[PDB]
Amino acid sequence: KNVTLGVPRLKELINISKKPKTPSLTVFLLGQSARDAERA
Amino acid sequence: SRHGQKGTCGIQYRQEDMPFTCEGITPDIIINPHAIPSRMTIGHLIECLQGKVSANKGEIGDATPFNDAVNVQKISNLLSDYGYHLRGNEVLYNGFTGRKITSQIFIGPTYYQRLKHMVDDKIHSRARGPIQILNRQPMEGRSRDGGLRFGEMERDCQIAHGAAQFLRERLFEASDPYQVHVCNLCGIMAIANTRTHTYECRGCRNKTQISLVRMPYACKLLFQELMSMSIAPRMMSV
Amino acid sequence: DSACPLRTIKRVQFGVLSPDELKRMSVTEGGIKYPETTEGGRPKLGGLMDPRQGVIERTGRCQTCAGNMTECPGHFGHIELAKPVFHVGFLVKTMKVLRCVCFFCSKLLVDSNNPKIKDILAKSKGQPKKRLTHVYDLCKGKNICEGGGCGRYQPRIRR
Amino acid sequence: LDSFDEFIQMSVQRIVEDAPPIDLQAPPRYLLKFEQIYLSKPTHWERD
Amino acid sequence: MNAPPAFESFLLFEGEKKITINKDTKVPNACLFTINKEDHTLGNIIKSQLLKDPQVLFAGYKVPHPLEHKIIIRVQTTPDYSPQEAFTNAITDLISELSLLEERFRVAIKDKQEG
Amino acid sequence: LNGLTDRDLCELNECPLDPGGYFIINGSEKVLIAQEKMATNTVYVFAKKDSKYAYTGECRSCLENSSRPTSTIWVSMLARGAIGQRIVATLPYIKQEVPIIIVFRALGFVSDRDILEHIIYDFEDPEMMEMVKPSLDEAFVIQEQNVALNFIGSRGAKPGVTKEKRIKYAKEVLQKEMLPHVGVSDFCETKKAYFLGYMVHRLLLAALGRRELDDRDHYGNKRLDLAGPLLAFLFRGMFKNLLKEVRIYAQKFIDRGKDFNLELAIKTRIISDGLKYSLATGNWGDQKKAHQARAGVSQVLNRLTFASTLSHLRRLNSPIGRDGKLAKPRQLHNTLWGMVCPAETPEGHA
Amino acid sequence: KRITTPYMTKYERARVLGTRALQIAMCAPVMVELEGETDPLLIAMKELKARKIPIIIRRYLPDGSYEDWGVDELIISD
Amino acid sequence: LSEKDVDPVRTTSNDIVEIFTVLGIEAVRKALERELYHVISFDGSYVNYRHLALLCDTMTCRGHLMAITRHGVNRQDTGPLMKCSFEETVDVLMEAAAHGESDPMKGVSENIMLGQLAPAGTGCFDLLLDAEKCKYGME
Amino acid sequence: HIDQLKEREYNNYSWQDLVASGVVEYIDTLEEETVMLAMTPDDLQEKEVAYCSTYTHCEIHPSMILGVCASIIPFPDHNQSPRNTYQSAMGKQAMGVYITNFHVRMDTLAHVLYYPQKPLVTTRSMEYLRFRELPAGINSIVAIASYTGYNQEDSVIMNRSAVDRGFFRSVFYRSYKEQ
Amino acid sequence: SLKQRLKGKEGRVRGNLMGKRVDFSARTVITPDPNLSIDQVGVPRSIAANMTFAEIVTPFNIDRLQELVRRGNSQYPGAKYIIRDNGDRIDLRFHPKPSDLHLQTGYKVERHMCDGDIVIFNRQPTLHKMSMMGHRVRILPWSTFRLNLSVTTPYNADFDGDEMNLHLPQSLETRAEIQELAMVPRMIVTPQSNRPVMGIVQDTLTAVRKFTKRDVFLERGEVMNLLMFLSTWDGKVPQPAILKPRPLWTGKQIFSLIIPGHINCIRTHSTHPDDEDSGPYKHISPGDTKVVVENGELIMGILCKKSLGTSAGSLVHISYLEMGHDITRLFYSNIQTVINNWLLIEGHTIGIGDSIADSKTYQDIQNTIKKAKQDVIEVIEKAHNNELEPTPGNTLRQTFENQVNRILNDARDKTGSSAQKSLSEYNNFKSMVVSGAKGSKINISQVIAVVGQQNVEGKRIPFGFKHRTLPHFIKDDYGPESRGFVENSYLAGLTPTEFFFHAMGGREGLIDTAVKTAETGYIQRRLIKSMESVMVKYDATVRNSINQVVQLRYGEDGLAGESVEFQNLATLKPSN
DNA sequence: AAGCTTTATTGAGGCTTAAGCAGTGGGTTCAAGGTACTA
DNA sequence: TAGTACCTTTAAGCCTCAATAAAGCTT
RNA sequence: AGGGAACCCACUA
Ligand SMILES: [Mg+2]
Ligand SMILES: [Zn+2]
Ligand SMILES: [Zn+2]
Ligand SMILES: [Zn+2]
Repeated sequence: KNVTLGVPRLKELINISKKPKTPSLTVFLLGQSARDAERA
Repeated sequence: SRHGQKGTCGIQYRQEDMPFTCEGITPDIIINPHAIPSRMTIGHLIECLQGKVSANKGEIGDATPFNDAVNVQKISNLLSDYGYHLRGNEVLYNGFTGRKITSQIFIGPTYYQRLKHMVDDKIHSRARGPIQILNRQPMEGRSRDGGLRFGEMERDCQIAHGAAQFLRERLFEASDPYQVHVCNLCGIMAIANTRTHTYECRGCRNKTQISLVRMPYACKLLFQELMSMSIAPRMMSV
Repeated sequence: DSACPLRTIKRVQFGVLSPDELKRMSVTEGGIKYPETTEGGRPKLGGLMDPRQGVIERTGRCQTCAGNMTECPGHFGHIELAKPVFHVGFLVKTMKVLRCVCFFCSKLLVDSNNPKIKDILAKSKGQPKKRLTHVYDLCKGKNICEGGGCGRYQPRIRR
Repeated sequence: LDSFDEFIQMSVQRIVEDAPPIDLQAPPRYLLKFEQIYLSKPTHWERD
Repeated sequence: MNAPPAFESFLLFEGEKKITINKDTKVPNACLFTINKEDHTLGNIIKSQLLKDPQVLFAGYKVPHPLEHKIIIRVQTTPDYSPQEAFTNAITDLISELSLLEERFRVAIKDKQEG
Repeated sequence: LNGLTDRDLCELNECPLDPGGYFIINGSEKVLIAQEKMATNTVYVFAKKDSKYAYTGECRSCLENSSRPTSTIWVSMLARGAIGQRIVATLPYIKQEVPIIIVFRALGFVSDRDILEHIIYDFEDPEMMEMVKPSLDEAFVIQEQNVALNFIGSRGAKPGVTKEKRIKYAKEVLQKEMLPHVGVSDFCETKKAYFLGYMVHRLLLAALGRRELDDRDHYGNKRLDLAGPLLAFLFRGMFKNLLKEVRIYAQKFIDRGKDFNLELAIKTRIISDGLKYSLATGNWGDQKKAHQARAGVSQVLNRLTFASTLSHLRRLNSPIGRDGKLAKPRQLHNTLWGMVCPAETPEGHA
Repeated sequence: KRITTPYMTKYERARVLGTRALQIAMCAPVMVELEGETDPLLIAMKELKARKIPIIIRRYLPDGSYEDWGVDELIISD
Repeated sequence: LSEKDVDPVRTTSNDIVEIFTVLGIEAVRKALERELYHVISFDGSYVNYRHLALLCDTMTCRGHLMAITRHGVNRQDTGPLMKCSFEETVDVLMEAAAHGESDPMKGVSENIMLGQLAPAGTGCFDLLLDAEKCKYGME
Repeated sequence: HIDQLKEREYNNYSWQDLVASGVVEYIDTLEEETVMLAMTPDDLQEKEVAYCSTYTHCEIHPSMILGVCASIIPFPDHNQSPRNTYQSAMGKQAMGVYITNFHVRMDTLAHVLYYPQKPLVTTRSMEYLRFRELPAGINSIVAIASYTGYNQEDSVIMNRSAVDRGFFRSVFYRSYKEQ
Repeated sequence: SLKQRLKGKEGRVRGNLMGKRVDFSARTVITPDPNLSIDQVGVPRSIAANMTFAEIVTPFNIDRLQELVRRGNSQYPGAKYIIRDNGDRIDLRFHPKPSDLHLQTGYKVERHMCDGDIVIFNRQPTLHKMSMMGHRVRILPWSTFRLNLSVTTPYNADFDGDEMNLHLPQSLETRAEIQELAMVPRMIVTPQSNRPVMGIVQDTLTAVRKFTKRDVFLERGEVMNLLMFLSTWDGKVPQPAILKPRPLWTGKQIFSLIIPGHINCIRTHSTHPDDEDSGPYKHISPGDTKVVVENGELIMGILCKKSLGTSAGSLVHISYLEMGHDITRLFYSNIQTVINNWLLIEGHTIGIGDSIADSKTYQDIQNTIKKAKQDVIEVIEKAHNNELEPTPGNTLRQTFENQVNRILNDARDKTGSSAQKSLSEYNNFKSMVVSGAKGSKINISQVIAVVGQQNVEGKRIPFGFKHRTLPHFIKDDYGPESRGFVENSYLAGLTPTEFFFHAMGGREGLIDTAVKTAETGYIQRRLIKSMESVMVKYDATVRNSINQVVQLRYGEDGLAGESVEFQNLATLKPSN
């Protein structure tokens, strides 16, 4: 994952950008689908 | 030096205050050790070593960039051939007390340049002097006895300090203090004949409800440039 | 020294300068009429370097007030324009009003008693600019005066 | 030096020669064509 | 532009006082000798000759600022002795040592010049 | 001072170590800083990013001796976001795009085999055929040279309502203003078509991945304007103004039915103070276009050290804006090896 | 009834010291027994430590109301 | 978040507007704090939490996302003199003149403009002379 | 070629006769992209594992990649590269003798050093920058020491006695004009 | 036009109302002065004889101001104007008639700026509120402003040509509020990160690491000379740590005299082993690497940037929190004076000998570089012969570049650590690194072992030619030499290709500096204008200018950021 | 019936506004040539 | 007739068009 | 006891 940091990310934070450069999620998986890679 | 190692002269000591070697060689210039590690100007140290070798040998050293005929070990062996430490250190003595310095000091001939940035070309102070014709603020630059710009970031820092009165004298009293008279009714700047004490406001046709207002001259200029745009910035002192 | 009471500003009220107010507060009573600034060695009355508008020379005095170049704040002249023209900073506001009022009877296109108008003066009572925005959004889709009032078709103002 | 020598030895003449001759009429014609240039040495003219 | 003249290293201006004693009350039997227009040359010899004195409990000098020409010598003695007396004795011993050094140097010059 | 010995230079109170290379303009020593630019007459294919064009092959074309304003032609491909991907052209003095096969029909070749012979040199790779088919598809309605020329002329700067006026205007645009380095005379439409097909072919290759894209900052793609080209660019405009004022003077003196004095007709101060102004101020143009022109072309020769003088006389300039926040023109490119010092550069906005 | 802090804030200390120093420099009666003192700032500081500055601080609450605290009523930090 | 076997509790985003439209204004305040903290502390540096909290509370004070721009700052209920000191000076003053806006002089930039004592630190109170305490001072 | 270039005045053999010999040639940047360069003729002798046996050109000397102001840096390959950049910036601000006819010139600003010295440690490229003839600086005995704390944070302690003897003394020229 | 007059940073509002040129300001070059206190600025006599403070005439100062008027504007400790009550200014530069030199109570004398005058002293860019602090004027001979060395960290200043601005407060009120709000000792600890902004720096830091080592023994005269520079010293010479055979004091005793009050602090030196605190010698440290200050006495431990620097919980921080700004100001000054005068005995250099390793270390470095280059050739041969399988998430190019960059970074790290192990305790590079004064371990590695890989926009050196980085390599060469891995140290010097690749890498930092200064300043200005009127009110709420509640309590706890500290919750982590 | 017609959402195009701080110094040009007319 | 005074760079927002679609009016 | 403006360029940290 190549998320933006530094001063560009701070500018994208304080200027409320509807199109940030690298939008992303951090999806967390419930229960047994997170224990093993096959159900993930 | 020729290695990006710039720096102002911090103090000048006489020859008897300078540290000295056993043969009485005081350095012309003492630079800080801390200028070297973060900058990694190792060519500066190699030039000092090579210059010691050159001054003792009588040659002019070769410091052409990509040369296998010159490395630090060859320069060191040449230097140790002249009765010096091979790494260019020497035992210096304290100039004040005469005692040997516990560390041995890297000393040697290095080419320094005097830069055109002198302090007598840069020292500037103002107390009160010429002011600009338009905004009546102090002039621009040291060549015309001008003031220094107490800019926006300085204003912001003085806000963060909470120093409201210092901010007020910087941005009002030490730049352009000014007095206007305002009509208490319309808020436009009145007409004030100070010698005959005749204050009036054309448009409201009053002559008694006029108030003196201390505002910066540049603010009066801003308001008169706003009135040229058909804005009425009515300063309501009520 | 001035005899006026020294007191600060608690409020700066903004507004547009009325032409009546410009004519009433001016020191150039006839208006600025001549483009030249000096009639020989004299500054021309009604010219651009009007002597009643401030202090010309560094060592002279003003004519409206008696103060020198330091004490004189400068006083406003005026040009009475032959034909009314647009203030360029106020163009967009003139167009916003023009699509909100009738081109012929100068009535508001929507009612002053309209329930939409009633609750947008409710929700934008202290905010004039947002009130204009809401009235403009109500009047943007219209094309004809409703009425009391006329029923003439209304144009599209294009700048 | 070489770029200026090229300009002052080749390019000025090429600019002068690659220009449309001017024709004037309206009535008789008037044709002006420009031929070789001459650059003198740098001279200064006094007030006399 | 702001260069001090080269003679304020060593010349007392009118009204400047060469040496002042200040009996500091922080510790018993101590003085602060503030010597004007002097440097490490006298401060160091006076300090070391004071350190040879067994009745001197403290002896140190300082230059408060090298851009000023002023020596502060602090001497503390045993209570049966005074810092002023210690300072005078140190200067007398330095003068006698330098006199002996000068005479022996003249003798050695005269011996080597002849052979 | 040309060809003088050291003794002769010292007789004239000149320094024998002085290198020259500057101008004395009103007693000020003025040095012409070399300006870099894209090379002319070379086809560069780039990827315009976040645009309607997927690829763009430009060719800044200059006559190489006459030096008119360099007329760039673009030959672009549209992005996918239509039943195919489509090649268009951006001709000079034609404010709208033209699809490329209409330009090829306007140049004289009407058949599709002739046009694809000018574009695709081997017919045995059909992958390149698949990309030219949409361009042939939207030029289906245009099958004749005058019809294509009308298509060109109906999108020009001022399309005259006469059809033959549009035809003549289009012929003039495609002869004198499209690819003039190929040729501007008559009977040059085959060479212009071959070069335009070469531009299309390069665009197809770059879009096929078969050729890598061109680098803006490759330094073989750049040229440097030294004192010669800069002064010639000035002198073209000032000699044009000299001939303009001669024609104005002589026109005013033949409408009166008289004769003019030609030695008195020449306004000798047009070249003189024009060159003097541009070298003294550094604005590279006319006095009335100071904001339009570029500044810093002529600088006062720095005389603080011999090394600063020598450095100032060998200085180059990328005229890209100093407030530009893109790092790539300021990068030390690989192709600067041995041509440009990797260490010597200013600190700050430049 | 006074809800503001019983301690004197640093801004209050700075402005009370400045105002009192200017008053002393304009020959106001000193409230404390100055002992060879000349600089009005040191006299104002000595008055502040002695809790003798004759100044009331009027602290404005954001709702518009105010609280009048005498300098002698506030706890002196520095 | 709606997917089966996806945690609807911990799943987040770095898109601030997406969190605001999906989850709300307090959620985007916490997310804004987290994102600014990540930017600041990735370098290894540390900023005290109250400064981040004040910035995030300022950005999310009025129920929507107030950008730190002329499109969030100059659209507040602050005075025309405060807005014109930031950006769009002539446009702000035109809009204030046309709508008759009244600047109550309660900010810092407003009083800095007019040379007055800013209600800021030292200037946020008045000092009164105590006549009863003045009776103990000798001339 | 070398023995015949050693006698450029006795022989009238020069660089152009070396170009005309087909021995050196000028290679621009587009042609440089099709050449195979040896850095040194060391690269041309056969190795036990050969990198390239198809060299078409050789560098004359690899230190010709530097310009005028970076050719005065001694040992620039031992320096961190921003420091070479800073010296290229600051060699232009160095005070020396900027030209030999400075007594004739009425320059608005002029800075002449009293006693410029040529460097004791030189590059071979400064024979062509004429830095040996118009040098800008003095060879200073420089100790790298922490002495009394006045050289901290990029400062310099100088010898006052040396400065009294003319060390880095210079003369400033200002010219004024009136019509 | 009028709009152009009112807009922009140069217009009326931003350029003449928010900020403006001011009177009573000075600017010159700054040079160091270790002999000044942290709240003093050394001012040239010409600046002070030109800048005037209007002193109101009282009966207290009738005679002093009369003498100042009598001296006039020519003599420096003199005056420039007399301002009467009616407001006219008697110019004292015309040496006027002696009826004018009369001074009444209520007159203002514009005396020259003298010693002890309060000034605001400022360096641009003014980023935070410690970039603009208050200083006491001290008049010194030459033409520069002179600063203490601990003070250069909040100003972000050095002495390679920096110029700073000096504003003189003109009123007693503003002089008082600069004195009570903005002086340097009050600005020691920042609310931004609840740590000091200013710490012991450079020479004093290197020499306080050298001074507080276990084997530093000072004789009687050396101790007395060092005690001469202790301003807070009570005049009692401490009992020496060793009395026989000869009386010797350690450096820890003299630093215990420097340490103020009864500070209680525990730190660790930079070179503290990770397995020592669990070992048998937890409180009897073999390397003197655990610092314990107990009752204001340095019991044990070598001081460094971790103890005397700008970190949170450090010795200067604990001193501030427990003792106040004045005691901590004296602490800073005493450290600098005593340590700087001991450095005259000890000395500190750096030479070409400190950058040189032994031949065993050179052989180890060359072996590591050779084996890493062979690993890169093996990875290249695997990628050529199709053996290279991609890691999940990446294609063959990011995995090949990742493998090659991992091999080369492991090379640089391993051989840098091999270089650093060779450094003796006499090494001066190591002296400045392990004290935290200047430089890091990557600097030692680059100087001694290997410079490493040059990177342009994150990747290796790009193929700027047709599939070559330079025309000295063959096409499609992906090896370490071809793509910018510098194989030599700065001591050994770089090959011409390595020199060019290193210049390509070093150009990136220059470009990044320029563009980040362009953009970050706009970000900072927008941050200021969005919150400039937000403040803590007297009901302790945090409101903006509209009186809209931003926070009901500041920071949600109601505390200020300066006084808070990193602490540990005891009951959170342990099991039931 | 299934056609006809009207007021609220979308997508692209056009306009506007912004782009670090503080310092030095120099250099140039503004303000310029035809004219229409007299003692 | 000669001569002097006067004539004339890009990046993000907001706003405003053309284009649609349920839904009521009119077969 | 103090009669310039505007722009451009170079530079300083
Ligand atoms: Mg600096
Ligand atoms: Zn009125
Ligand atoms: Zn007036
Ligand atoms: Zn109507």
